[PDB]
Amino acid sequence: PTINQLVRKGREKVRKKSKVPALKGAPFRRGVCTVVRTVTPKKPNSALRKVAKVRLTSGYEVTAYIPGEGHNLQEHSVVLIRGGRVKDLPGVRYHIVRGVYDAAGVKDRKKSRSKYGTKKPKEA
Amino acid sequence: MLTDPIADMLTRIRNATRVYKESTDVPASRFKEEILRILAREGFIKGYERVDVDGKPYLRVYLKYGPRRQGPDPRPEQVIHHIRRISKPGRRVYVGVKEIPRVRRGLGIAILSTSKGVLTDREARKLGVGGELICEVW
RNA sequence: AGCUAGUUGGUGGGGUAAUGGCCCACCAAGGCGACGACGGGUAGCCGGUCUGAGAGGAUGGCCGGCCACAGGGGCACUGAGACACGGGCCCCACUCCUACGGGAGGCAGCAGUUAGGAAUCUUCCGCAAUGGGCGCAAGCCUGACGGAGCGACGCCGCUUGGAGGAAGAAGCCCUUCGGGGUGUAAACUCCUGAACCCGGGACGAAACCCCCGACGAGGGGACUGACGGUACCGGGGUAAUAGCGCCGGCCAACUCCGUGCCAGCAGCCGCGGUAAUACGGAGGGCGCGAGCGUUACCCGGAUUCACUGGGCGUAAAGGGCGUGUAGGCGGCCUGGGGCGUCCCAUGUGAAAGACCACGGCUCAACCGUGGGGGAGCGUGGGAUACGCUCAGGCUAGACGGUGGGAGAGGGUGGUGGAAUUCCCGGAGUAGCGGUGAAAUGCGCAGAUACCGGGAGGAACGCCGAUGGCGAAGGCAGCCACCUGGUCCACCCGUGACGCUGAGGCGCGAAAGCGUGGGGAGCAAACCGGAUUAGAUACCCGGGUAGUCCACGCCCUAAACGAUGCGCGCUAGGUCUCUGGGUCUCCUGGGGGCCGAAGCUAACGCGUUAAGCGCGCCGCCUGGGGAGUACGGCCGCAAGGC
RNA sequence: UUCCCGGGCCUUGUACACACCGCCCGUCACGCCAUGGGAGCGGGCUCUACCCGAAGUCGCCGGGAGCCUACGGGCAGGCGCCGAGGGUAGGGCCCGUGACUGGGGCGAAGUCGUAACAAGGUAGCUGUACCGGAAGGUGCGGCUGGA
RNA sequence: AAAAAUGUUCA
RNA sequence: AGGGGAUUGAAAAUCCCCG
RNA sequence: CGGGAGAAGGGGUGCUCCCUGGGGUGAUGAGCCCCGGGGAGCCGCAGUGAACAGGCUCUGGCGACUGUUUACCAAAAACACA
Ligand SMILES: NC[C@@H]1O[C@H](O[C@H]2[C@@H](O)[C@H](O[C@@H]3[C@@H](O)[C@H](N)C[C@H](N)[C@H]3O[C@H]3O[C@H](CO)[C@@H](O)[C@H](O)[C@H]3N)O[C@@H]2CO)[C@H](N)[C@@H](O)[C@@H]1O
Ligand SMILES: [Mg+2]
Ligand SMILES: [Mg+2]
Ligand SMILES: [Mg+2]
Ligand SMILES: [Mg+2]
Ligand SMILES: [Mg+2]
Ligand SMILES: [Mg+2]
Ligand SMILES: [Mg+2]
Ligand SMILES: [Mg+2]
Ligand SMILES: [Mg+2]
Ligand SMILES: [Mg+2]
Ligand SMILES: [Mg+2]
Ligand SMILES: [Mg+2]
Ligand SMILES: [Mg+2]
Ligand SMILES: [Mg+2]
Ligand SMILES: [Mg+2]
Ligand SMILES: [Mg+2]
Ligand SMILES: [Mg+2]
Ligand SMILES: [Mg+2]
Ligand SMILES: [Mg+2]
Ligand SMILES: [Mg+2]
Ligand SMILES: [Mg+2]
Ligand SMILES: [Mg+2]
Ligand SMILES: [Mg+2]
Ligand SMILES: [Mg+2]
Ligand SMILES: [Mg+2]
Ligand SMILES: [Mg+2]
Ligand SMILES: [Mg+2]
Ligand SMILES: [Mg+2]
Ligand SMILES: [Mg+2]
Ligand SMILES: [Mg+2]
Ligand SMILES: [Mg+2]
Ligand SMILES: [Mg+2]
Ligand SMILES: [Mg+2]
Ligand SMILES: [Mg+2]
Ligand SMILES: [Mg+2]
Ligand SMILES: [Mg+2]
Ligand SMILES: [Mg+2]
Ligand SMILES: [Mg+2]
Ligand SMILES: [Mg+2]
Ligand SMILES: [Mg+2]
Ligand SMILES: [Mg+2]
Ligand SMILES: [Mg+2]
Ligand SMILES: [Mg+2]
Ligand SMILES: [Mg+2]
Ligand SMILES: [Mg+2]
Ligand SMILES: [Mg+2]
Ligand SMILES: [Mg+2]
Ligand SMILES: [Mg+2]
Ligand SMILES: [Mg+2]
Ligand SMILES: [Mg+2]
Ligand SMILES: [Mg+2]
Ligand SMILES: [Mg+2]
Ligand SMILES: [Mg+2]
Ligand SMILES: [Mg+2]
Ligand SMILES: [Mg+2]
Ligand SMILES: [Mg+2]
Ligand SMILES: [Mg+2]
Ligand SMILES: [Mg+2]
Ligand SMILES: [Mg+2]
Ligand SMILES: [Mg+2]
Ligand SMILES: [Mg+2]
Ligand SMILES: [Mg+2]
Ligand SMILES: [Mg+2]
Ligand SMILES: [Mg+2]
Ligand SMILES: [Mg+2]
Ligand SMILES: [Mg+2]
Ligand SMILES: [Mg+2]
Ligand SMILES: [Mg+2]
Ligand SMILES: [Mg+2]
Ligand SMILES: [Mg+2]
Ligand SMILES: [Mg+2]
Ligand SMILES: [Mg+2]
Ligand SMILES: [Mg+2]
Ligand SMILES: [Mg+2]
Ligand SMILES: [Mg+2]
Ligand SMILES: [Mg+2]
Ligand SMILES: [Mg+2]
Ligand SMILES: [Mg+2]
Ligand SMILES: [Mg+2]
Ligand SMILES: [Mg+2]
Ligand SMILES: [Mg+2]
Ligand SMILES: [Mg+2]
Ligand SMILES: [Mg+2]
Ligand SMILES: [Mg+2]
Ligand SMILES: [Mg+2]
Ligand SMILES: [Mg+2]
Ligand SMILES: [Mg+2]
Ligand SMILES: [Mg+2]
Ligand SMILES: [Mg+2]
Ligand SMILES: [Mg+2]
Ligand SMILES: [Mg+2]
Ligand SMILES: [Mg+2]
Ligand SMILES: [Mg+2]
Ligand SMILES: [Mg+2]
Ligand SMILES: [Mg+2]
Ligand SMILES: [Mg+2]
Ligand SMILES: [Mg+2]
Ligand SMILES: [Mg+2]
Ligand SMILES: [Mg+2]
Ligand SMILES: [Mg+2]
Ligand SMILES: [Mg+2]
Ligand SMILES: [Mg+2]
Ligand SMILES: [Mg+2]
Ligand SMILES: [Mg+2]
Ligand SMILES: [Mg+2]
Ligand SMILES: [Mg+2]
Ligand SMILES: [Mg+2]
Ligand SMILES: [Mg+2]
Ligand SMILES: [Mg+2]
Ligand SMILES: [Mg+2]
Ligand SMILES: [Mg+2]
Ligand SMILES: [Mg+2]
Ligand SMILES: [Mg+2]
Ligand SMILES: [Mg+2]
Ligand SMILES: [Mg+2]
Ligand SMILES: [Mg+2]
Ligand SMILES: [Mg+2]
Ligand SMILES: [Mg+2]
Ligand SMILES: [Mg+2]
Ligand SMILES: [Mg+2]
Ligand SMILES: [Mg+2]
Ligand SMILES: [Mg+2]
Ligand SMILES: [Mg+2]
Ligand SMILES: [Mg+2]
Ligand SMILES: [Mg+2]
Ligand SMILES: [Mg+2]
Ligand SMILES: [Mg+2]
Ligand SMILES: [Mg+2]
Ligand SMILES: [Mg+2]
Ligand SMILES: [Mg+2]
Ligand SMILES: [Mg+2]
Ligand SMILES: [Mg+2]
Ligand SMILES: [Mg+2]
Ligand SMILES: [Mg+2]
Ligand SMILES: [Mg+2]
Ligand SMILES: [Mg+2]
Ligand SMILES: [Mg+2]
Ligand SMILES: [Mg+2]
Ligand SMILES: [Mg+2]
Ligand SMILES: [Mg+2]
Ligand SMILES: [Mg+2]
Ligand SMILES: [Mg+2]
Ligand SMILES: [Mg+2]
Ligand SMILES: [Mg+2]
Ligand SMILES: [Mg+2]
Ligand SMILES: [Mg+2]
Repeated sequence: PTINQLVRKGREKVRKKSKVPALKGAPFRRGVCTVVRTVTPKKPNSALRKVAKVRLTSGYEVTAYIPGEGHNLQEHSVVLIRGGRVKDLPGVRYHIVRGVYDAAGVKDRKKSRSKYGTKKPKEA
Repeated sequence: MLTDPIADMLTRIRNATRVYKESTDVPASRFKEEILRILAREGFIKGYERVDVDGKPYLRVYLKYGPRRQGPDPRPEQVIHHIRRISKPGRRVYVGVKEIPRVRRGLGIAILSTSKGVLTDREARKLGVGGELICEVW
């Protein structure tokens, strides 16, 4: 593109899309679990990943993943959506912040616990 | 029809050189000779001289090259490995006295037109002036 | 994508502190817009802040400056100043009070409540200092301010100890069963001593006020501390919190067990299917540490919107081609102006922040003082190479003249022969046809094959090429008329008149469409016959629109060299079409091959560039979604842009 | 040595490479998501017009009525223009939602056939046109990225 | 100048 | 529909057997 | 694309007085008629003050349309029509 053209047209700034619309650029968004099923892996995996749809504050309703082993979310559990795609399940673009609201931390996790909201146990 | 005669002169030079030629004839132009004079006054070419191809006045420009080389591609290095016009007609390039270029960390030159004559990246700087950054060689 | 009635201007008024359609009469019809008017959306602006090597990109929270607003809307009054947050009037919404007869309120002041949200504090002390209002002053007010409180939210400082101590407890983990690791780590021994305890205790505060002089200048006297009995100094003085993330690669850190494409992990690549350094626990290790992680958002890396700093022959990207408007760009020489450009001086560029020193709190974080830099913009003086401009001149660019050339360039009118099909006539008989093989089909009602006569349509064999013409699409029998472009020669004329080209206008294969005409051959669809598992196909026999012409639409394409146009520069060899010459050769125009330098990711390109350069246009920015949807414009429709 | 099967080297084409026992297309079925059209239904922003029209400013008047006077005049009150908003009407722009309907994306091992890659077993592709379960077939014309 | 279709998933 | 045997590298699919 | 259009939805209309622009015949000046325009002001419930004088819109079916028809029960979606 010649200068003269540049003078006319000019370069166009990109502007990218939110890899996750959790509303008002919010660290997190709350909401109720409308449903709690159990979908299946993508391309080369096999298993029963646990997913849950959620009615967000913002009149929104979306699928959120659930971490660790076992849990306790029901058809009407209040929960916190964190925002983390699960590249292996089409759609799932948000994780549920464990150990918050109706979300129960992980029982007996001893390793990484900051993630999974597990309280620091005593060794006595 | 030649939009920028100067850029041409350089190209004519930049080509004749790339093949190792005795001299080249760029069309007559006072302002052109300037870039020439300077080009030589700085030792880039043996020199030049006016001629005439049937009422058509050109300028013989004698090229200076290096010594033959040892090994494959015994092609002699050149005095001018690089010439390129700066201020083009499609985008005039002006510079203030503090804006003058530092061609090839000093080894290079940067001919340019000024209100008070045609000087180089040093000359003009010494005169402490400015003007159309015509180009740069080295 | 067009907008506009106070709309643009005018004379005279009205209005104001004042200019002005700010307003009102009367008059004139103007005013703005692709340099983006008008309209929709979104938004307080800057100083700065964040990132970047920079250019840039993003941003406008604290503090400073400008504007705007005080539940929503309008209006004035008072006044130096307001259309005035804690003044007034009215309308509206909302909440409240009530003796149900009427009235009241306006936290976007401080603090606090509720709602919402992922989430953001004490209904604190004090006017002692600074600043502000009134007063002669004493002094009154001051949720401004000065301090304190709450939250690892941030920055900075600091502690959980220091020196010894085994060829090395225990426990726990590995183990080739010897041993190895945690590990000087611990215990243990010495010393220091955060916390806590007692004692002393601020700077910030000198003015206003009182006396002398004059109530001035100068000198002397006195009061005042929220924070606070806190900082800080001195004495005594106890070993006195550690956590989080990670360890397949990128990326620093590995072994055992459990589990068995389960459970689960996961930033991208990926891991788990019975020996997992990737899941879960453990021993160990790496990282950072009163923090460590996670999610969100900005800059970077991303030369990934490319001015710095990219591209389009096959990777995404040249417009189907042309003509040309605006616009962008422009040969050589001489002189005048000096707008761009450049230099000097001067104004400006608040403070804060940013950078350099130096000092103040034990350091730092904060903070003070001094210095140094700032684009931009104004004014004054000056320079004239380059761009601009006016003026004078030139002939290398461009255009013209006289004279000739080649060509399927285009349009109209006419014309020739070969072949196919049908019609009539003759002659003649058992099949012809078609195929891989067949069948359908045609034929004793006389076909095929052969001859003669005739009608009509469409295409033009040999020449013909690896050629020629055209801007592209495309153009072929022959002839004449009408007409375009292009090439050479002669140095004759003009004198930069040029290149490009948004928009616009024109042309634009085939298929398709409209009105009318024509119709032999071929032929989507269609119908039969075969093939096949099926055969809505390939093969066979039939067959309509169409293919043709006139006039008018549609406007697409592998509209391809998949290569925009113009000009300049950079080895040759070869064959070929065409032009000129004191013609084994020289020189001009075009088409092919091979190839210098050089270019390219490679293939290849290579004076017919994709080489080295300049001007201008067009266009690209991962794959799918999709050349789709919507809107607009065009079309009769199919559809197109 | 034609033909079936297998094997050598040279060559050509290639979209294959746990390599033709390869690869791969589209319809169909099932599941999840967004999304177009849609009789319409709901709300937000705005424009135009006329009807009522507060407060208030300004302009008249202040007459046969009132109040004040230092007789000039002032106030009250009357009328008008402007006017927030309110009403009625007819437009414009955007958002939501809607029976049903259209395609599109993605989802370990479901159905049907074989279009494409080797003359891909009728070169392929492509604009158009008709047609068919589906890929696709064919007609005209074009290109080589085919011979 | 060729009769002949296809061959589950992850490794 | 799950589980078990055969079968696989492990499935899918396919064959036999259960309240 | 003519049209949907009288779309819808509104406002004005009487009387008196003042100034003023062009027309026709005169004659170029005056009466005489002909179309306007601008200001004030008066009266009533009401000014096309009586009489003549459209209600409108959205949305389906059928038939293109103006037409024609069963004189005396059918005027149509029937007949006709380019
Ligand atoms: N990416 C698929 C898009 O849709 C179509 O593809 C769709 C279908 O053709 C395809 O269906 C395939 C079928 O083709 C193939 N022969 C058998 C296969 N089992 C089916 O599979 C489908 O359904 C199963 C559940 O039954 C899903 O688990 C699977 O993910 C899905 N692809 O599934 C696709 C949707 O996931 C187009 N043909 C394709 O070109 C286009 O890109
Ligand atoms: Mg799969
Ligand atoms: Mg896997
Ligand atoms: Mg993430
Ligand atoms: Mg005035
Ligand atoms: Mg004022
Ligand atoms: Mg105005
Ligand atoms: Mg005026
Ligand atoms: Mg607006
Ligand atoms: Mg705003
Ligand atoms: Mg950078
Ligand atoms: Mg910056
Ligand atoms: Mg960027
Ligand atoms: Mg920005
Ligand atoms: Mg800014
Ligand atoms: Mg912010
Ligand atoms: Mg501020
Ligand atoms: Mg307001
Ligand atoms: Mg409020
Ligand atoms: Mg208000
Ligand atoms: Mg006052
Ligand atoms: Mg006030
Ligand atoms: Mg208040
Ligand atoms: Mg109350
Ligand atoms: Mg009472
Ligand atoms: Mg009352
Ligand atoms: Mg408050
Ligand atoms: Mg709250
Ligand atoms: Mg809440
Ligand atoms: Mg005070
Ligand atoms: Mg004070
Ligand atoms: Mg120690
Ligand atoms: Mg040991
Ligand atoms: Mg041990
Ligand atoms: Mg050891
Ligand atoms: Mg350890
Ligand atoms: Mg001590
Ligand atoms: Mg003190
Ligand atoms: Mg005092
Ligand atoms: Mg004193
Ligand atoms: Mg005290
Ligand atoms: Mg002490
Ligand atoms: Mg001691
Ligand atoms: Mg201890
Ligand atoms: Mg790792
Ligand atoms: Mg490592
Ligand atoms: Mg399991
Ligand atoms: Mg982990
Ligand atoms: Mg095991
Ligand atoms: Mg093992
Ligand atoms: Mg194991
Ligand atoms: Mg592990
Ligand atoms: Mg990008
Ligand atoms: Mg660039
Ligand atoms: Mg390609
Ligand atoms: Mg391409
Ligand atoms: Mg193209
Ligand atoms: Mg042109
Ligand atoms: Mg121009
Ligand atoms: Mg100047
Ligand atoms: Mg400048
Ligand atoms: Mg200065
Ligand atoms: Mg400063
Ligand atoms: Mg210091
Ligand atoms: Mg300073
Ligand atoms: Mg400077
Ligand atoms: Mg001249
Ligand atoms: Mg003819
Ligand atoms: Mg014949
Ligand atoms: Mg026939
Ligand atoms: Mg006979
Ligand atoms: Mg016959
Ligand atoms: Mg040609
Ligand atoms: Mg022709
Ligand atoms: Mg001619
Ligand atoms: Mg001449
Ligand atoms: Mg002359
Ligand atoms: Mg055409
Ligand atoms: Mg045609
Ligand atoms: Mg048709
Ligand atoms: Mg036929
Ligand atoms: Mg046929
Ligand atoms: Mg059959
Ligand atoms: Mg078969
Ligand atoms: Mg025709
Ligand atoms: Mg046209
Ligand atoms: Mg195409
Ligand atoms: Mg081509
Ligand atoms: Mg040639
Ligand atoms: Mg040719
Ligand atoms: Mg080479
Ligand atoms: Mg080549
Ligand atoms: Mg040449
Ligand atoms: Mg050559
Ligand atoms: Mg290239
Ligand atoms: Mg172009
Ligand atoms: Mg994308
Ligand atoms: Mg995309
Ligand atoms: Mg449309
Ligand atoms: Mg239409
Ligand atoms: Mg039609
Ligand atoms: Mg491959
Ligand atoms: Mg196969
Ligand atoms: Mg396979
Ligand atoms: Mg919808
Ligand atoms: Mg709707
Ligand atoms: Mg009305
Ligand atoms: Mg009033
Ligand atoms: Mg909708
Ligand atoms: Mg749907
Ligand atoms: Mg659907
Ligand atoms: Mg579907
Ligand atoms: Mg689908
Ligand atoms: Mg499956
Ligand atoms: Mg095919
Ligand atoms: Mg095939
Ligand atoms: Mg084929
Ligand atoms: Mg065939
Ligand atoms: Mg086709
Ligand atoms: Mg069909
Ligand atoms: Mg169909
Ligand atoms: Mg079917
Ligand atoms: Mg297709
Ligand atoms: Mg067919
Ligand atoms: Mg064909
Ligand atoms: Mg073809
Ligand atoms: Mg073609
Ligand atoms: Mg071809
Ligand atoms: Mg091929
Ligand atoms: Mg056979
Ligand atoms: Mg199949
Ligand atoms: Mg297979
Ligand atoms: Mg399989
Ligand atoms: Mg797998
Ligand atoms: Mg395996
Ligand atoms: Mg109607
Ligand atoms: Mg109507
Ligand atoms: Mg009357
Ligand atoms: Mg009446
Ligand atoms: Mg009547
Ligand atoms: Mg009728
Ligand atoms: Mg009628
Ligand atoms: Mg009848
Ligand atoms: Mg009758
Ligand atoms: Mg009757
Ligand atoms: Mg009737
Ligand atoms: Mg009747």
